Amino acid sequence: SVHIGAEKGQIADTVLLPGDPLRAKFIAETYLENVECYNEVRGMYGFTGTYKGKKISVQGTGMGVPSISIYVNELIQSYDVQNLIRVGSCGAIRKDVKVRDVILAMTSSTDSQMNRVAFGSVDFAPCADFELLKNAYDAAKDKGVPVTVGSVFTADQFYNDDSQIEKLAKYGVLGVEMETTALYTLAAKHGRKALSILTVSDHVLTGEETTAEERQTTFHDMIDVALHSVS
Amino acid sequence: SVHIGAEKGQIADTVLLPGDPLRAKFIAETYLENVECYNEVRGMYGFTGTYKGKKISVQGTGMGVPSISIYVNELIQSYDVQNLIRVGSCGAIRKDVKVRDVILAMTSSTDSQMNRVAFGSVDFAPCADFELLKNAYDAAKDKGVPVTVGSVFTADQFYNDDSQIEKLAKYGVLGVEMETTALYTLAAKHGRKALSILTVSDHVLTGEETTAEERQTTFHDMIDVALHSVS
Amino acid sequence: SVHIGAEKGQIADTVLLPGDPLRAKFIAETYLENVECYNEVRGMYGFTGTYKGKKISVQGTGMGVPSISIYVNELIQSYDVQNLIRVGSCGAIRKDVKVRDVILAMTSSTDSQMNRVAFGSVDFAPCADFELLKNAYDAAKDKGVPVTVGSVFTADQFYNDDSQIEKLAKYGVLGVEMETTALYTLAAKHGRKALSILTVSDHVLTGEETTAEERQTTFHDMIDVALHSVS
Amino acid sequence: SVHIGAEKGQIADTVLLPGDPLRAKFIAETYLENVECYNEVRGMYGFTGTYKGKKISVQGTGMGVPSISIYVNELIQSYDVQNLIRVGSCGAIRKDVKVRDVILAMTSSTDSQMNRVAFGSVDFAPCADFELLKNAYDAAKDKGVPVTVGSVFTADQFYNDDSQIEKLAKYGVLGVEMETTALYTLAAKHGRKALSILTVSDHVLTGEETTAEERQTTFHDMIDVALHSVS
Amino acid sequence: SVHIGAEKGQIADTVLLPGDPLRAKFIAETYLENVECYNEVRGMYGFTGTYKGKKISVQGTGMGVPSISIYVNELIQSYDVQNLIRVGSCGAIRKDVKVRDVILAMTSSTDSQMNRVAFGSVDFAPCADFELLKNAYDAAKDKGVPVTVGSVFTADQFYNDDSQIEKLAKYGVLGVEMETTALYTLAAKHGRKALSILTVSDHVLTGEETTAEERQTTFHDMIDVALHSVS
Amino acid sequence: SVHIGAEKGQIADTVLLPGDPLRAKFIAETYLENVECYNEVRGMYGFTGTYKGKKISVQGTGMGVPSISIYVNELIQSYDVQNLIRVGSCGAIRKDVKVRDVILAMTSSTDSQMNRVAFGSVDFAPCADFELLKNAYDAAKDKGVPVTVGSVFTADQFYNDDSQIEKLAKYGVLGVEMETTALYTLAAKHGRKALSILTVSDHVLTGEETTAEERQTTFHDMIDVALHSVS
Ligand SMILES: Nc1nc2c(ncn2COCCO)c(=O)[nH]1
Ligand SMILES: Nc1nc2c(ncn2COCCO)c(=O)[nH]1
Ligand SMILES: Nc1nc2c(ncn2COCCO)c(=O)[nH]1
Ligand SMILES: Nc1nc2c(ncn2COCCO)c(=O)[nH]1
Ligand SMILES: Nc1nc2c(ncn2COCCO)c(=O)[nH]1
Ligand SMILES: Nc1nc2c(ncn2COCCO)c(=O)[nH]1
Repeated sequence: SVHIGAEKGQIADTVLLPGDPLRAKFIAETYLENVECYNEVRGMYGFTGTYKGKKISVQGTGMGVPSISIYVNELIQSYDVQNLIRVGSCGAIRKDVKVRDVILAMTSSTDSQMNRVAFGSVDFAPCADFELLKNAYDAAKDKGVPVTVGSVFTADQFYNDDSQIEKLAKYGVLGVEMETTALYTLAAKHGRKALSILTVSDHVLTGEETTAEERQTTFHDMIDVALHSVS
Repeated sequence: SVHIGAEKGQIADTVLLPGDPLRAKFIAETYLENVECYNEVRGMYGFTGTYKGKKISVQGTGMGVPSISIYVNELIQSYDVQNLIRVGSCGAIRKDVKVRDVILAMTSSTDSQMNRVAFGSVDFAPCADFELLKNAYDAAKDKGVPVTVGSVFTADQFYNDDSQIEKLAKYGVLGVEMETTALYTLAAKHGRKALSILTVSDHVLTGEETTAEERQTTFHDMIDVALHSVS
Repeated sequence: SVHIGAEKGQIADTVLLPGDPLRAKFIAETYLENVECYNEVRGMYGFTGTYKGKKISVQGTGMGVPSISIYVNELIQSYDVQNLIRVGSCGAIRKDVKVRDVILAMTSSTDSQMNRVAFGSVDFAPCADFELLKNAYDAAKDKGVPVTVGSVFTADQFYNDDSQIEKLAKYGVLGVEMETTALYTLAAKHGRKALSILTVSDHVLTGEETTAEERQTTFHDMIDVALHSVS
Repeated sequence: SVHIGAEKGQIADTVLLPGDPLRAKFIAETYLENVECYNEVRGMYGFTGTYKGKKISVQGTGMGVPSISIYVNELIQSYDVQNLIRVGSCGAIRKDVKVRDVILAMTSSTDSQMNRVAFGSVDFAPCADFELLKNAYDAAKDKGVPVTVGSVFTADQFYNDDSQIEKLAKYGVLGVEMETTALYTLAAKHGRKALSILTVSDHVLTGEETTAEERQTTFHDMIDVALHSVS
Repeated sequence: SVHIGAEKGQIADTVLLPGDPLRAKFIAETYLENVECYNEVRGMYGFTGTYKGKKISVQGTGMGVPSISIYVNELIQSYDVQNLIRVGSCGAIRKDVKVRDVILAMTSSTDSQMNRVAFGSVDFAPCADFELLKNAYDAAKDKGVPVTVGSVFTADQFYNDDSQIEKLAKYGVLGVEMETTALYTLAAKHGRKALSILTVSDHVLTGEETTAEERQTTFHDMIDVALHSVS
Repeated sequence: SVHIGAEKGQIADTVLLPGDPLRAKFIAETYLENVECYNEVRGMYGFTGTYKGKKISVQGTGMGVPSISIYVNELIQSYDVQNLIRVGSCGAIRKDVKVRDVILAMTSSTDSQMNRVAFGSVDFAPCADFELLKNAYDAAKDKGVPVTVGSVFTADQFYNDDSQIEKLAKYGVLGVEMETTALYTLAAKHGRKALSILTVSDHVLTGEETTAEERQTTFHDMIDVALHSVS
């Protein structure tokens, strides 16, 4: 594949997809055994190791629809990946979305043109694979991890002068990140299973930051949910 | 309210929403006790009765985004309805969607302009209330009712010369109906809970019809799931 | 046809199209002789009778582009209907549109995506059949029924938070209803003749309601114009 | 006004609007008495004279929405013009539109973005002033001039590689020209009256040309209808 | 060609394109030797003469995308024209654009739908031919003519109630005219070379007019740059 | 700044912007003296060093409009960067674009919605800063580096099932990459100067790859042009 330097069999059936390739490294080293780095192209690291004797890969995606779309397309088309799970963060856009909440996205809205390019007059609603989502939901509930299931907004512009998050929040949308629409659309288009699990890095409308301790905790809950869900 | 002749308190917290007002009548009379018709305006019947001692209303919506939007807006704004559950049918657009399957829609795509009118450049993905959906899912599973969770397409044109259902099917979409986008968007916009449960009336791409017996069976499973889910 | 339970020959060449199927019943029983109900599917009644020895049908359409599109497509495709005449009401959006005025729509604007779905970058202007319109206009003038000829707006959302009726009014548009664009487009696409005759139920911008007596009078003028026009 | 060198009072209440300023000159000199040229700016001639003792102006518009929009805006805003009548030609796009037919446009479709710029998600249907149209229609009928009333298509591209005229024809549209949408929209926006009367210069789909004699005849019928209509 | 009455060979390889056909006449008579008028159709004059022994044509385009598109398409397709140079004016929309500045447009934004008609979801950025632009730039610099290189906005509406020039100015856009997008797109589509050289007729946001002397001077600089660039 | 860990003064006035942060490292180490890495966040390295005694930074952008938009916004807003120069590659889409050619983009087309989000009905044409472009052009010419000046296409989807590059090529567009629209728009919006210099990595329509030696050579020419241009 053009952007991933792996050899056949080096990538697992199940790939976790953080945005930050240094977080991919952190996840692999902290959570998995017998880790190998199968990719260094562009410094977008990918790794494979085991969790409870089961192979799992962790691949950085970069930020934004166009970057994740590259990695997801290649993982699917060249490495026959079956389960793709984004583990990232988002900016919460409602007060009722708590800093400790782990978010499982059922769907995502977007201002990316990717789906209008394919469908024109149709609004395509991307959809999480329900089996992955329900497993993740059960795993959170079992351990008492606070979890909220709803939708997010996949944004093209981190700094958007024409942001509609205020209106999106009133329509129930939970938070804003930069990947989910692409992940969910591309996995579905190829008959694979996808889910995004997100932590809250801040409230964008109040500007209130989540603390370092808060972030470390929710991140560990996200990774546990991601792995527990698939064991 | 302009289109519903009910008096305050006559409509329950929970409303079932068939498209066909003769099916609303059928549901109420067959499933509920102590039934009263609270609405005859336009012959779009609505009824209220009890199921296991709990009040439940059943309101016809008519067909298409514009018609359901009228009834959903009025139910919410004038009657403080909390849970809105569409019980309808759809045309299946994938072979893997079986005629006996009961569909719980996580989200819906659309060619209605309703959300571009509000959001312009944003593709708004509507979202089922997860609590209703999970309850409905558990109730199906408990009894062994075959159930599939995914997305549908809300169409403006039953006869569409420019239909994209072929492409929609390849993106994983399950079937086509005429209401869900509006229900899910309008409920979310007002902080209420919504879910669409759908049976399969045919396969639109093969033209193959589901039999009368098949339809009667799935319809009863849909109504059981709808009611069991909320008891 | 899927939504109309009639047998061949049961529907006349000329069909009147009220939105409310209880008004279809009222029109048939009050104005026609030798009436039969040819349709009860979904309670969307249709009837056929005679006026001055000439067969005339009256078919409810429901509300909104998607609902009328179903009935108009079936009437045309399955019953070879030649003349389709909407008899309905609208909310006036200009002070110069008087509560007693009967409106003959030359064309309609819309926020429905139905025509962008077919044409994309083209704004399709629907067009009344001039022969029907001129006949209706002559019949009004002959009897002194106040009549105004201009355009309307076909709306998808009865409750629209992003309504542009203020701007539409400044561009000369007379009033807002939920059907005309679909009727005019679908009739033209199949070489049939269509016209919408509308009464005024209120002024939407002043909130001022037309009285019951006012409504009964204009409704009778509309039906006379509709029938006189075609005798 | 920026593009018209006339002094107040030099332009009549009623202006005829050919596209070609040499045709404006021809119309004035051939049909009117006591003619003066009130405009030579850009060689887009305008003239004023009398017909049966009544003042009438004739102003070239140039070709395309942007050019006519300039002249129509200035005529209205700076010269208080009340009646604006386009007298031009179009390419017929249906076989049933005969080379001798004089076309009165009730409305026009377009691929110009002018109305999406103002309305976004709304398809604005422009509308002829019915009083002018009916007068023109009566004047044609009185003398036996063959006349057809329907819609046209206002095109931005005379040479359009993505032309949809084939589909437009199937929807009943009569022919294609380059002005009407702008005329009808701008007149309505300012409470003035507008009408387009068009001859047929060819059939665009068959490439068949109308002869010089044919064109001279229909042009004279158009001008008679235009003037008779307003006497 | 439909709109140009010239015979083969009558039009030069290089055509200057003023909007105003009276300015085409002025340019030819003032700057060229051995001038002949090859076109009088619609009074949109075109002329051919020599400058320093080299053939050069000057053709009026009219105003707006649709009008220039006609002339540019015909010049290219029927007369094998290789270099097309717009010499016109624009309304400056930034204070830093000085009344004496001659503008060479690298590209243009637009509210014309011409390119969305061809490309839909793509924003097509038109592009000047760099060789013409650089030659024009060198010729200005050589003589000390003040020159600014950047983009313009091609507008459909001279009187635009929804004008975005304020925002366009903040994005660096220099001024507004009515032709460039069409010229640059159509020349590129056919492998020919195009450039727009523009003077400043006013500042649209301050309403400040450039004087007659100012306009005569910049116009002469524009024509010198246009001709010097191609000798 | 959120994504860049530098301290004030650590980033130069002039920043080179490769997509690949490992190429940023390579450029800095190979071309500059007294290099320091000022950023390791997300492994998106940035470095500052000197070239001929003048400070120059080199910052990885990642791939796609959303990723570069983050880095460009932060460089401008938080580090007062004045000159931003993308040094990257593109897939050539015309045969006349030679593998050795260094491309200077005057403008870029896109299927990103970023500008429709800001402008709606306007097609915004981004524009290179001419001074940077001309300097780069002169520096190439001086040394005999083959150089082509024209436009590119900024794509959201590296794997695009609905790619229009065939049509884009016929309109003169040179090649496809994933950054330029964002760079040019965001720099202009903030009064800074931007340019994209691109090498050719392949011909996308012929699938023909450029060799390793070819790529190493053109890359060195690009970097020389980038640096020579600004000394
Ligand atoms: N677009 C956007 N994404 C955010 C914000 N806060 C956190 N994220 C999610 O990180 C980007 C995912 O790579 C924000 O304000 N805007
Ligand atoms: N649009 C559409 N809806 C369908 C079809 N089959 C079943 N439904 C769902 O019924 C309409 C919901 O009121 C079909 O072919 N098209
Ligand atoms: N959309 C809309 N339609 C109206 C209004 N008032 C009357 N009508 C017309 O009735 C709907 C046609 O079925 C209004 O305020 N909005
Ligand atoms: N766009 C277009 N207009 C035409 C055609 N034939 C005649 N007209 C009308 O003339 C243009 C009005 O100024 C054609 O083929 N296309
Ligand atoms: N659209 C527009 N064009 C202008 C303005 N001022 C000068 N021009 C350029 O003249 C039109 C080109 O034929 C203005 O305010 N608006
Ligand atoms: N979108 C796209 N970009 C390309 C291609 N080839 C090279 N590039 C440019 O690299 C992406 C810039 O980060 C291609 O086929 N498609």
